[PDB]
Amino acid sequence: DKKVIATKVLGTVKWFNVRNGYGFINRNDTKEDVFVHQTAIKKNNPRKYLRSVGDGETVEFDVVEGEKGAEAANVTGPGGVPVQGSKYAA
DNA sequence: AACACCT
Repeated sequence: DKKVIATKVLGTVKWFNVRNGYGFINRNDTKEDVFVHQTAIKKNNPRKYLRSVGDGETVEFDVVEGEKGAEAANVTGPGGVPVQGSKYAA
C-alpha cells in the first residue's frame, strides 16, 4: 500500500558521495530534497561497477512517501538514459 | 533512509 507521491519527475543531484553510501537529489519541480540510495537506482552507468549518481546531473525518478520523508526510487537518466554516476564510483 | 566528502 506504498503511496507514490510523484512519478517520472526530473530533478538535479545536489551531491552524492560514493563512500558514504547515501545522497540527496534536489527536485527542480518542488525544490525539495529527497532521500536516495544506490539500491534505489534502476539504471546506472554500465562502466561503473558500483551504482552511483553523478552530482549536478539531471535525473529522473519516482517520488514515494517515506516515514522520514520523500523517498526516491527507480532513478534513471532522462529518456531512459543510464545514470552517469560519480567519479568516485567503483 | 533524516545530510557532504571519498579516488
